Amino acid sequence: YGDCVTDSGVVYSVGMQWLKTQGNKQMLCTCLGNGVSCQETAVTQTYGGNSNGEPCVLPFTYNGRTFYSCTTEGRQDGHLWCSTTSNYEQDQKYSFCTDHTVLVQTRGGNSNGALCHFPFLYNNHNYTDCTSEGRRDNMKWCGTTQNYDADQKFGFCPMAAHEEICTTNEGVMYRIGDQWDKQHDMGHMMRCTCVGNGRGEWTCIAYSQ
Ligand SMILES: *[C@@H]1O[C@H](CO)[C@@H](O)[C@H](O)[C@H]1NC(C)=O
Repeated sequence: YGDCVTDSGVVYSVGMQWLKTQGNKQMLCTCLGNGVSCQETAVTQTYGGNSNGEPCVLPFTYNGRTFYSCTTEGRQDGHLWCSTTSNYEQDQKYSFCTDHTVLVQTRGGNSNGALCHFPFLYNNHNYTDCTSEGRRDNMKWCGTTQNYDADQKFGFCPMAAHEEICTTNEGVMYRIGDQWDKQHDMGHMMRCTCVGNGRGEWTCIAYSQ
């Protein structure tokens, strides 16, 4: 009885959830505190729209905000929808959603990539979406348990592909396609490119001496 420990050695608190991939299927794993339980995840059905059924692209940005699942935002009739690109302004295609399943995989923080738990409780308030509250930074984060005040387990919410970020070792933030360069006498030179791939990924080229 206690927190879960994956085969890989990763550690999840009781009541946390994460995503595991078994074969061609995506599983939703929960820590029972008695063990674990994984269940196939549902794929949100898309229909109609100007995409004509094109699958969601999550997260995506609309109206200068980031959405981690379908929304009724901007709809008068309360339909659920999702853009079919990470950037709904540049491009402008969307489609309708049948269900409102919400799975937000975090990165960084102290929750080993658990899902956002909604709602989570911070400063005695229940949040049904990621937030920047308490952050001078303005990065979006979610509680990975139902109560942050008590548990204090958090993660960083995703960013639309086009808005992804790579952070330098010293901490500076770069966007996709940006290049980071370090020069050490030319004897050693290294250039890195911010690819992101959801994981703030760098791909680098270096020479030796
Ligand atoms: C937050 O949600 C939890 C769910 O268990 C509930 O117990 C609590 O009353 C809620 N607090 C607020 C601010 O509504």
